[PDB]
Order: sequence, then structure tokens, then C-alpha cells
Amino acid sequence: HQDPWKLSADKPDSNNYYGETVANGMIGIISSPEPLKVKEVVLAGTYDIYKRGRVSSFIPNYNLLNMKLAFNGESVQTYNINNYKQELDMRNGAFTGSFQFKDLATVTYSYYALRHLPHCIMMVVNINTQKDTEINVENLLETPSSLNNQQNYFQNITNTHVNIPLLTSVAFTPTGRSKIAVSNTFLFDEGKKLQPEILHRMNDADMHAMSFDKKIKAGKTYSFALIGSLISSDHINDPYNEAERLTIYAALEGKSRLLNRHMQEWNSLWQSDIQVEGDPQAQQDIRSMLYHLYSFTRKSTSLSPSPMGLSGLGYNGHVF
Amino acid sequence: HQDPWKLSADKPDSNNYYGETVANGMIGIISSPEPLKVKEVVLAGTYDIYKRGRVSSFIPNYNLLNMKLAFNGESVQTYNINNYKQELDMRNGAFTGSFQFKDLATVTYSYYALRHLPHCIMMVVNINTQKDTEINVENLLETPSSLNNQQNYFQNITNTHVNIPLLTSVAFTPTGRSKIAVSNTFLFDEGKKLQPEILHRMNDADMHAMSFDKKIKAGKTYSFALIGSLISSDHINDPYNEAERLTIYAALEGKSRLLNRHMQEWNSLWQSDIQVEGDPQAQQDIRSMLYHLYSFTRKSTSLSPSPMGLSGLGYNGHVF
Amino acid sequence: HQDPWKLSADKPDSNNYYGETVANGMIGIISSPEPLKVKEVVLAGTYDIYKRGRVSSFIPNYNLLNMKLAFNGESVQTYNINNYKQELDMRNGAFTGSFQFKDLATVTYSYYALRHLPHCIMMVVNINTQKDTEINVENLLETPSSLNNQQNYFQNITNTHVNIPLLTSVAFTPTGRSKIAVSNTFLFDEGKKLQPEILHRMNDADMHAMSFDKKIKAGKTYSFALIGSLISSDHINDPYNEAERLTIYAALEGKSRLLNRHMQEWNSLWQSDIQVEGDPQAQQDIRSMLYHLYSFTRKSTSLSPSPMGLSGLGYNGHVFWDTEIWMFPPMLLLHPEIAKSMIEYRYQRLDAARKKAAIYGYDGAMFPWESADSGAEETPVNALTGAFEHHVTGDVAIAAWQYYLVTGDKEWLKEKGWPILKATAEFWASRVEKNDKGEYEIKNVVAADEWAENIDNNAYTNGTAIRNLQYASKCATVLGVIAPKEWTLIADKILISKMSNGVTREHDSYTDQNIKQADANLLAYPLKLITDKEQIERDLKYYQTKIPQSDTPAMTQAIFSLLYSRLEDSDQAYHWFKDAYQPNLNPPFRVISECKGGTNPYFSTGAGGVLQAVIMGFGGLDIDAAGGIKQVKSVLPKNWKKLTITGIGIEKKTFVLTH
Ligand SMILES: OC[C@H]1O[C@@H](O)[C@H](O)[C@@H](O)[C@@H]1O
Ligand SMILES: OC[C@H]1O[C@@H](O)[C@H](O)[C@@H](O)[C@@H]1O
Ligand SMILES: OC[C@H]1O[C@@H](O)[C@H](O)[C@@H](O)[C@@H]1O
Ligand SMILES: OC[C@H]1O[C@@H](O)[C@H](O)[C@@H](O)[C@@H]1O
Ligand SMILES: OC[C@H]1O[C@@H](O)[C@H](O)[C@@H](O)[C@@H]1O
Ligand SMILES: OC[C@H]1O[C@@H](O)[C@H](O)[C@@H](O)[C@@H]1O
Repeated sequence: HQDPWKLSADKPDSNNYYGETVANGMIGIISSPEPLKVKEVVLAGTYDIYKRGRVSSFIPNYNLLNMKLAFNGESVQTYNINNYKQELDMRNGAFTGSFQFKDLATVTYSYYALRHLPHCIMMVVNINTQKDTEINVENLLETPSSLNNQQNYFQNITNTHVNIPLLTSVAFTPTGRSKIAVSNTFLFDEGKKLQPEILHRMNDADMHAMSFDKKIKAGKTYSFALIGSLISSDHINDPYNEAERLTIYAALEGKSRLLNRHMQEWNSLWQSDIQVEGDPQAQQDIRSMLYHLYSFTRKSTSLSPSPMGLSGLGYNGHVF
Repeated sequence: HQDPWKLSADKPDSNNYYGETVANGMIGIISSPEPLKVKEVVLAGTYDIYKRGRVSSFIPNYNLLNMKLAFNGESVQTYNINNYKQELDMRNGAFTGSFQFKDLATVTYSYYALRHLPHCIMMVVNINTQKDTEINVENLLETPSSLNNQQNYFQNITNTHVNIPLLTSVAFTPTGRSKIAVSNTFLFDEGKKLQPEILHRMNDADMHAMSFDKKIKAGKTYSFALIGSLISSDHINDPYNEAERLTIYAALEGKSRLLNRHMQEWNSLWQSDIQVEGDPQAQQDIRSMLYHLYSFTRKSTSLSPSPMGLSGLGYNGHVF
Repeated sequence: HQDPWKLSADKPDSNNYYGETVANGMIGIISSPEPLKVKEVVLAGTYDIYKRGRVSSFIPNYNLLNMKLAFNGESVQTYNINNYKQELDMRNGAFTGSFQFKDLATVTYSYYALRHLPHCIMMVVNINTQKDTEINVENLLETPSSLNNQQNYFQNITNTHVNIPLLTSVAFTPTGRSKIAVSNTFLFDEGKKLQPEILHRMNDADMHAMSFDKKIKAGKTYSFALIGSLISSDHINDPYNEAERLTIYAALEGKSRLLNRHMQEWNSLWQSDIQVEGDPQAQQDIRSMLYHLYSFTRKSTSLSPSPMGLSGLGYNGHVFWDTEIWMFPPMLLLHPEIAKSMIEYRYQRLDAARKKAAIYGYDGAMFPWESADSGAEETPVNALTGAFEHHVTGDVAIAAWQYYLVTGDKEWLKEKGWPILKATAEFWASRVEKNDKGEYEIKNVVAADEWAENIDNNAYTNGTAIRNLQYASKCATVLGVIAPKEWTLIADKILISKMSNGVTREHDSYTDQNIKQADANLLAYPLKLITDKEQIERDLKYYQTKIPQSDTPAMTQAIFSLLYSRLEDSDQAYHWFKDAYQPNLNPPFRVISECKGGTNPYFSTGAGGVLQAVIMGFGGLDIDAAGGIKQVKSVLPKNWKKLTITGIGIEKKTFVLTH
């Protein structure tokens, strides 16, 4: 556990677990011990009256990466997976989970607060089968209790080459001060004709979801990505249309171009570094300190970090 | 044009055309000279301050049956059809349009204000192709300028046997007095596995649509139905959920069971009739008078007709 | 842990803890493993759009009893107390916590949903010192995330005799549908001049608090009470002023008068009781079932319980046939005034049932699958039960007629029973379809076995239609009215079909599918359409193995138990009695979950079915078709030496059964 670039957790213990953050200075995503979920999402620059202090605060935002995975109708849970590991790669702010599901498949998921696109997130899911299986994949947009007056939308953006299914929610901070928009899509390798049909369900007041099925023969790899954009009226006058525009943009840029730009910006940040010989633990600890300051700041802005950066609502996100 | 049960119009002339009404005492649908469109929809019992008189009024409602039909990408236009005819069957309040698209196909469409289900409408579309063709079908829910604060939703209701795609809008009358909900679905003969994929577009502030493509082979008929439910807070405390529930109910009753109940109730109405020998024009005219009174009233209710029944906004829908 | 009146937990374990409820049929308070806190508070009759189902729901409310206690500036926590115990006294619905704080003091706290004051709660705190100490006491009013646009107030109500400090919050349900008000006060023994000064803090957007300090010398007892009132615009047009008025009222009534009235009403409820000799665990379990039904209902109202009562947001607080068929019958026998409130709920909502019938193309009254404030359909639209599970209309009719059979109240039958029975019969007469053979069908329903969707001639559904039409016809006769002759013609020809083995067929597409719950067996009990003991047994034999172990609710095995008791098969009756609820229990208070191994207590529906297995099965008690309560042949479990059931019927009869 003294990798100078990576922080690893074997079998996350939900009774004694403090999540790690990936961030780009605009969005922070804090990890959950649960597979394919995130605990908390924080957007910089969005403040309203909420809980502590009776003053402005950061607001818990859409846990926009939350996914449910089922194998032949069986729901993936902490309790029915094995060899479950989480890892933060401090070189590129990738948070990765990996596990085995019974005798069927190995799953890996990596998510990113894209370093070059302040309002865009991506998760890449890889499924490597040991037997024939059918996966059901659901992405959930649950409006957190911090927001109100939500609307849950779904539509297909199409042309001769693409069908971009957009799962969108718009909601308000407690006093109505800020309108938040989130828009997610699935990105498939196989192209418009062969990609899975996407269903939309609106079964709850505070949650809608998009889902698909996919048959995977034994000994195959199936990969897909979830891209989300998250933005508010503190950042843009029309967050609803800007969130959909951004997700369409990111979908047509594609995973490779997005990850390449992400990697280039993280490589540039790490051109300033601290190397310690003779103390592997100190080397990892100091890398974690640099990683968090780099994740919680952004060149070419007027952003300033709170005492807790984008790791949560510490000190209401205020600057001191 | 002296059929004692049917009113027919050859080649409707939009420069001199007064549409006919189908109604069940709750919803009136007034015909358009344009194929696969309706001019106006009126819901009984729903009043708000609007235009004439500075007093309560009926409100123009969602033109919920509006459909666009295309053959290999070419939209049906009054300029590219021939043998265009419209017919009102006064025996069952069926309004039918029929035309030939170029040399390719014959189209018939019949719609109904379902006599037994006050808040439910159905249109059945039949396409007979003389050559192999692909149809694109779009159902549009345009929020009329009479309504405000609309929301445009779409979802799939599923079980192992069905996928019911719901196109839903919710909006308000001018002062906010009444919440209106409309929910539409396509009903297919061929079953869940074989039915066309339904896409959803939300491109305008006041319009969203659901659509599909279907390949039809030379010498074959393809038939599908559009079912819609239209209800307000004047009729039910939760019109949004009741509209979706009604359309799901109607979809799982199916076209045959809905039309049989409709026909039974119309047959019962025509057990009281007036027959004139020696004057076919008087026979037809008197049948039209009975047809309109039967369409604009409803047994076992507390409804009373306006001077214009459900044919439009005449005298604001008031009872005199 | 086999006290017949008390459920106890030593050292509550927050990693494996399902709280118990105290309730008065209006407010439910669900316990926390944490000292001097409550997990959830639910107010009956308050519904808004919230989370599950996109339909009306109960709303988590103010945790109005939450208190922080500090000893010489040191905060009381789970981690720094010892000998921590919780206890529910089922005799008076008191939830009590007790613990030792280091070398300083013993603390006891008891809270109550006051039985006589629907909107009032009280907690009494006792501190017994082993050394000199100073306590800091804080009561917190945290607006839950379910509510919005809160306002946090504090004021002193004074006269020459009192200073009543009121901590008040007002807030709104998610869509603004309902305004909620809560108002709390501290009540002191020592009087105005000597009582502690109360401070008010407003440090957060969603929380304010009132607090005081008190010095207590070693070897002294210091007691005080927290009184709260919780009420909404669903209950009163001006909840803000009514909540403060109620708390002032309760403060000037005082703790003794409040607890005395509380005790008197609980004593009256327990005049109807079930006593088992030879099985202390069964005695405690059956007392818990009675306690929950008593806590989740209220005489002299139009309230009806959800499947989870006031134990939480289970099934969004909606009312289902869970009342009419599951919780209603045991209450009708023990406390007809509780059953009266349950059917009053439906009577009040008859116009909404008429509106549903008209919207869905039928006559009469079509009760909704799920009901809440208005009586309109509240079922989530993705559940086909809302559109197609029609037997609920017949279930309401059966409960209405049973209310008349047990009470003989002909005035009630004329004013309320007949309106229900006539309108629901008109619904069924419009719902059936006559076939070519002159039989009547009920096509395209969801069965009581809800896994059978959009099928024809469901056994239970068709049976409820038969009973509804028969009972409506009998009701007309009591009132000197000629029922439409069509009701009897239809009732006599509604299809109930058998398979080749002579077993009642669940529906027209049924062969040997697994089923979710009792359906064809309900024709034997409760409908009693099947009386032939060989037919009852053939149906039990075929269907009893059709209910899987997983994801099947507690709406089956209690019926099996009752039917085997009626067949005088003690071993099978007792097998199914235990299976009905023991695999569904959650620690540490043996609360009941919906399904085997479930974690969603408290499933009041399940308790209702089991209480029928005990009263109508082991006790042999039966609603006589001619009127009143009769006793049929029954058996006891081998290990039960005596079963005593008290307060039965309008004559309040005691029944004793032995081997
Ligand atoms: O969609 C993004 C891609 O667009 C193409 O037009 C370019 O050639 C690629 O370099 C680029 O990655
Ligand atoms: O969906 C409606 C259909 O349901 C079936 O179960 C019935 O047999 C049919 O007669 C009915 O038309
Ligand atoms: O405040 C309530 C008290 O009021 C007094 O006037 C009565 O004498 C007591 O019986 C009662 O308990
Ligand atoms: O308890 C509420 C509902 O739960 C469902 O599991 C059962 O199938 C229904 O019979 C019941 O009314
Ligand atoms: O609340 C929606 C539905 O939930 C299902 O779990 C129950 O089985 C139905 O009885 C209920 O109508
Ligand atoms: O067995 C449990 C299942 O029963 C079905 O009838 C309900 O519709 C589901 O909501 C439920 O999860």
C-alpha cells in the first residue's frame, strides 16, 4: 500500500470508510464504498442557504454516476461480489473499482472529473465474461433532498450517424437562488444500428433512470461509457440547454479525445512534483497532498478553494 | 351526399371548410381539412379566464391526435395526395380520412371520442402499400397558446409482455386555475419484441413528439393505433398520474375491447331515432341534429351543454 | 425476554436495529438506537408528492423529541454510557430508555403518543445523581429534508403563575400542499420563580433549539417533561396557532392529568385481549400484534391504517384491502368502534369511488386499489394493480356488511352501509360480461395473486363480486327495499371453475404457476363460498406449496393456519401459524417485516392476518351469516394449555379454549 502514485483499498468496509475525491476545480466526486455509486457531488461557485450556519453553503448535488448493474436479472451488491478493490490513480485523478461477480464476469469502472472540461464527468465500464451472460445497466438521476422543484426529462438527439439518448434533470437550490441542470448519456463502441435500445423510467418523484440490456458471450469484453454534464445558473444563464449541449459535445468528441485531453492536463500539473527517496510512505503522503491541491484548484479562473476543497460541504465551501 | 348515416367531404377545401365534431360529452374533437390533424380539442368542465368576455371560458386544449406520416422520408402533404376524402359515421361518431400517397400506398385513419371512457380518445391508422416502403410516424404534443408552464415527459411502462411508451404533457390554464394532463401511446399488433422502437424529441419549448419507422412490404397492410387520455384538476385531484394510468389501462384493454364498448354505447343511443321516408336530405339533417345532441350530452352525470356543445368555444362553454 | 407486556433491548446495536413505534392512531414515533432521540415521526392524514411512486405519500416529520444531554459540559453519546436498555411497555405504549453516565447519574426517559390527544406527545426525563453534577439540556427542532420554507420561532407565554417557553416550527410539504406546525415546551416541577431560564439558539437554516442548565446535588432526583404538539393544514385550517394553543393547553393540564387520561384509554383498549398459557413467546408475540393494531387505529374517526400503520412510509401510507380483509376483522370482533372508523374512511370516500367508476367506464362506486386523502386512485402508474386489481371494491362491500352483521346497527346500515353496498353492487353489475352459455365473466384483472396480471375470472375477484352482490341484496331486504333482481341472477352465475383434479382454478390461464399469496384459498376463508371440508383440503393441498419462500408477503400462511384449525388439524394449523410471522421478525423487538427475511417493518397487515388465525382459527370465532359472533370447531397448538379471548362482540363475551 506504498505505491507512490496510487492509493488502494481492498474490500471497502462501509462501517469505517472515508471516500476519496476526484475533482477538476469545478466538480468534486467523493467515492462510496458501494460498487458503481458515488457518495456526494459538489459544484464550485453554487451557494445557497442550507443547513449549517444559516448562511450560504455548497449544496450536495446529483450523484450523477450512480448505476445499477444486473447479471441475468441478479442485482450486483457489496454482498454478492468478491475480490472487490478501489484505487485512486493520483497521476490522472482516475478512481477505479474492480470486482468479480460469481462465475460470470470481472467488472472494472474508472471515473474522472475531466480536467479540461470543468462541467463534464465520465465513467468507463469494462465487463470481461467467464460465461455467457445478459447485463442490465441502469443510470439513475436521483434529485438529492438538498434540491427542489425538479423536472426529469429524456430525449433522443439523432442524425444519420448517432442516437445520443439524454437523461436530464433540472432542479433548484433551497431558496430558488440557483437552477442546476445535469445531462447524462451512454457512449457505445458499436455505433447507432447495433447499440442497445435505451429505456426511460420515471417511477418516483425524485428519481428517473435510463437503462439497457446487453447479451455478452463468454470470453468477451464489453465496454461503454457514461458522460455527464453538471452546471448551474451561477455558471451560465441557461444551464438546462448548456448541460444538454455539453453532453452532446462530449459524446461527439468521444472517449479517446476526452481522456487524451484529460491526461495531457494532468501530465502538465505533475511537471511540478516532490520526490522523496528512502521513505515510500512520505512519498505517497506528499503526492496525495499535491494531488488534492491540484484537484481543488484551477488555473485561468477566479476560483478559490474552501478549507475542504471539493471533498464535501466542510465550512460551507467558504473561502478563508 | 344523402347517406342517412354518413356525412362525406371529397377533397376538403381549407378556404371554405367548417370541421365536424366527434364527442362523448366530455371531450370534443373538431376536424381539420389537413390529413392526420385535428383543428381544436375542447374538454368539458374546465373553465378559466381567457379571451372573450373577461369571464370563465372553455380553453382550446391539446390537439392530441396530430400526426406526421412520411414515406421514405417524404412527408404526406395536401399537394402530394389524391382521392382525399373525409367521412363522419353518425352511427358510431367515427371521423375517417382516406387518401392515396402518390402511387405507393392508401392510408385510412378513423378517430373516436370513446363513448364509454369520458377522458379517452383513439385513432386507428391503416396503410396499404402497392410497393415496398418505409413509413416514419410522428405524434406531436404541441402545448396550445391557451396553456402555460407546460412540462413535456416521455417514459416506458414495461413488464415481461408489454412496452407502453407514454408521451405526456402537463400544463396550466391562463390564471393557473386548472392543471391539464394529456398522455398518448402507440398500440401495435405485432407484440413487444417486434414493435418499432419509439424515439422522443423535445426540440421546442411548446412541442415534443414520439416517432417510429416501420418497413412495410408490397401488397401488405400495416395498422396501429394512437390512444390518448385528456383530463384536468376539474375532474380529478391528480390529473398527471390519472392521465398516464388511463392510457396504460386503455392500452392493456386493447383496440378491439375499446371499440366494442364504444359501439355498444352508440347502438344504445340510436335505439331512440327519427326515420323520415320521402326526403333523404331531411333524414340526413335530422340524424345530424340527434348525433350532435347525443355527442354533446352524457347520461349518469351532472353535465349540461353550452349552446355550441363541444364543437368549440361558442359562448365560452357557458350553460344557458 | 418473554415478559408478556414488555419488549426489552439491552445495548441497542445500531448495525442491526429496527425501531419500535408508539402511536395514538394520529402520530407515530419510531425509536432510534441513540439515547434521547427518535428515528422517524409520521403524521396520519398528511400526504404530498414525495419520493416513491410519483404519487401522494406520508412525509417524514419533525423528530420533535430529539434532545442533547450534557453532564458537566460532557455530551451524552452511545459510546460513553453503560447499562443502556430500551423497553416498550405494550400496556400503555410507553417507550423507555435507561442508562448510567460514568460515576455521575442514572437517566430514564419515557415517551408517549398521548392516547386521548391525537396531536400531543410527551417525554418525561428522570436524572438520579450519584455525584454533584450540572446538566445541560437541549431540545432540537430540525426541519427534515422532506419539508421546505421553514420558520423557527420562540416565545414566552406568561401570567402571574407560569412561564411556558414555546419552541415552534412551521414548514411545508414538498409541493406546498400541507403546512405543518410543531410546538414544544419544557414542563418543570419547581414552578415559575425557580424553573431554569430557557435560551433559544437559531444557528442553522434547518435547526433551532431551546436549552437550559440545572445544578443537581449528589443523591437527588431531578425530573422534567418535554410536551410537543404536531398538526397540519390537513387537520385544522390554522396549524401554527393550533399547535401553540395545544402545547399551552397540555402544559396547564400538566403531566399527571395527561398520563392519567393516557393510561385510562390504554386500559380500555386492553379490556379486549388474548391470553395464552403454556407458550410465553406466543403470548408476547400476540400482545405485540394487538398493541400495533391498537396503536395504528383510532375509534370515533374516519382514519384507516396503511399496511405499515404509523411505523414509517411503507406503501406511501396508502390504504388498501389490507384494512378491509386483514386488519379490520380482528378489530371488528375485539373493538367494533375501531372497525367503524375503518369503514367510515371508505364511506367518506364514496363520492371519489363513484368518480373513479365513471372515469373507467363503469357504474356505481369503484374503490381505488390505493387510497389516501381524497379517495381517488393513488397507485403508482407503473403498478398495473391501480388500473386492473378490482377486487378492492368487493372487499369494501364485505367489510361494510360484516360491520352490520357484528353490531346489528340498522341505523348505520341505512345511513352508511347501504350507500356502500348499493353503489359497489352497481359497479359489479356493470363490470361483468355475460357469455353465450349465460355465465358471467370478469375479464382482464390483476389477481389477488398479483403475479397473475391481465387474466380472466380470478377466483378471489369473482368470489368478492358474488359476495358483494349477495350482501347488497340482503342489505336491501333488511331496509325493506327490493334489490335489482339482476344482482342475484349475476351472483348465481359468476364463473368459479375447477381444474381436472377438482381444485379451484385461480384464473382461466392457471395450471401450476407459483403464486404470490393466497387467492383461491380465500374462497374458503374469509369468503366462505367454499364450505365443503374435502374441497377446502384439496385446495390447500394444491396451493400451499405454490407460494415461494422469497419476496412473498405475510398474506397467506395465517389463512392456511386458520383453515387447518377449522379442519381440526392442530399440527398443520400450528406449523402455518409460526411460518406466518416468525421468519419475518426483525431485532431487537421482534417487529414484523412484509416478507420472510425482510427489513421493512412494521407490516400491520401481517399482524392482522395472524390475529385472525388466533381468534377465528384457534378460537373458532366466526361472523355468523345471520348476525353476531358464533364459535365453530377448532383445535389449539399441542403446547397451548389455554387460549382466553376477551371483549368479543357487542356483548363483550370471553371465550376459553383448552385441549
Ligand atoms: O470526434 C473526435 C475525432 O474527430 C475526428 O474528426 C478527428 O480526426 C479525430 O482526431 C478526433 O478524435
Ligand atoms: O386485454 C383485454 C382482453 O383480456 C383477455 O384476458 C380477455 O379474454 C379478452 O376478452 C379481453 O379482450
Ligand atoms: O391542571 C390540571 C388540574 O387542575 C386542577 O384545577 C384540578 O383540581 C386537578 O384535578 C387537575 O389535574
Ligand atoms: O400490502 C400492500 C400490498 O402488497 C402487495 O405485496 C400484495 O400483493 C397486496 O395484496 C397488498 O395489498
Ligand atoms: O404501490 C404499488 C404496488 O406495489 C407493489 O409492490 C404491490 O404488490 C402492489 O399491490 C402495489 O399496488
Ligand atoms: O414478489 C414481490 C413483487 O411482487 C409483485 O407483484 C410486485 O409488483 C413487485 O412490486 C414486488 O417486488
